[PDB]
Formats: sequence, C-alpha cells, structure tokens
Amino acid sequence: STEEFGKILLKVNQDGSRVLLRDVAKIELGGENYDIIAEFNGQPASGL
Amino acid sequence: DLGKKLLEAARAGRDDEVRILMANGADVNAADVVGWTPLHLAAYWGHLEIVEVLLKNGADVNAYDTLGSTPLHLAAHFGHLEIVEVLLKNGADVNAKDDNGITPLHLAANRGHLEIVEVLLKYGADVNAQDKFGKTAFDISINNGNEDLAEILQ
Repeated sequence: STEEFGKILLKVNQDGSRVLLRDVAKIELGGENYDIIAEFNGQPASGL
Repeated sequence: DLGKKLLEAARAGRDDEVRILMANGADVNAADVVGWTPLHLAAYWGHLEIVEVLLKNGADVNAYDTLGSTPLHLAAHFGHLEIVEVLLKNGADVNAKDDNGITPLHLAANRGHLEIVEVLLKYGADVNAQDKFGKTAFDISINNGNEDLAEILQ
C-alpha cells in the first residue's frame, strides 16, 4: 500500500525525530507512463 | 491422540466435531509444535462459536505459544472483534506480552482495528505499554498515519 511506502524511514535526526518518505515526497498510485491518453466519443476511456 | 484431532477440528471450523471430541475427553490445552492450543487456532482463523465451546470446557484463556503469544494477541491482530469480546469476558490478560513485549493493543493499533482498540482499552489496556523497542500504541498510530486511532489514544 501507499501508506506502507509513506512510512519508509530515510533517516533519524540528532533530536530523535524521524524523517519518513512522505515528509520529502508525495506517495500515490499512478501509471508507469503518463504518455497515452485515450477518449471514446469525448469521454475518458482506455483501450486494447 | 484426541488432542491432535481437536487441534484440526478447531482450525477447520468443524463446530460439530469439536463437541464430539470434548465428550470423549480431549485435552482442551493440547498444544502443537509451535505451542498453539485449539483456542489459538480458533482465534486466528475466526471461529467465534468454537472459541465459546472451548472456553466453556475450561480452556486456558491466557495460554501462550513458543513465543509468548496468547489467543487475545491473535484475535486483536486479525480483526476478530467478536472473539476479542468473548476472550476478555472469560478473563484474558489485556496487557499480555509476548517474547518481544508486544501487547494485543500494539497488534490492534498496527492493523487499524479501531473497534478492537476501543474494546481493549475499555477492559484496562495500558496506553503507555512499550515493546522491546520502546514503542507505545500511540507511537504506532503516528508512524502509520492513523489520525482516527491517535485521537482515541490521546
């Protein structure tokens, strides 16, 4: 899940605070490539 | 011999087979290779009706496996709200610790079971309880990102 990736520990500071992956990056499910965008009769659609 | 058949009857959810084995005098605290009694298997797989039959025939509610895990740890970690209520009713240790210092409250907090955390806390769960790494149930909620759970833990 995205929640599990967000809580990835990158480093622990001198004051005890933790730096997680969600503190330096946005974690979300998204396509491998955002190049192809298909539309059927104007409405958003996919294809094969 | 009879205790081995009871372990398989409690795991497969065969409610009719359990009562027949109980009549023949099967061991209610019979443990397998990993130390799991029939109550551990009933709470792990989620057989509420078998948990009630086992506890009625004098099963050990605070029984622990080869790693100190009790049937309450298994019922809280896998989201079995009905089984947690039945176990706590029969005198289960809400602050039971395994070989890692992990209590059933820690297991219910990591899996986001907000219903089980409320039942555990109602029975007297220690909010400041720490495992071998010094992590409390609140430390898990802030690390996982559960704002609803951190609210209940103050």
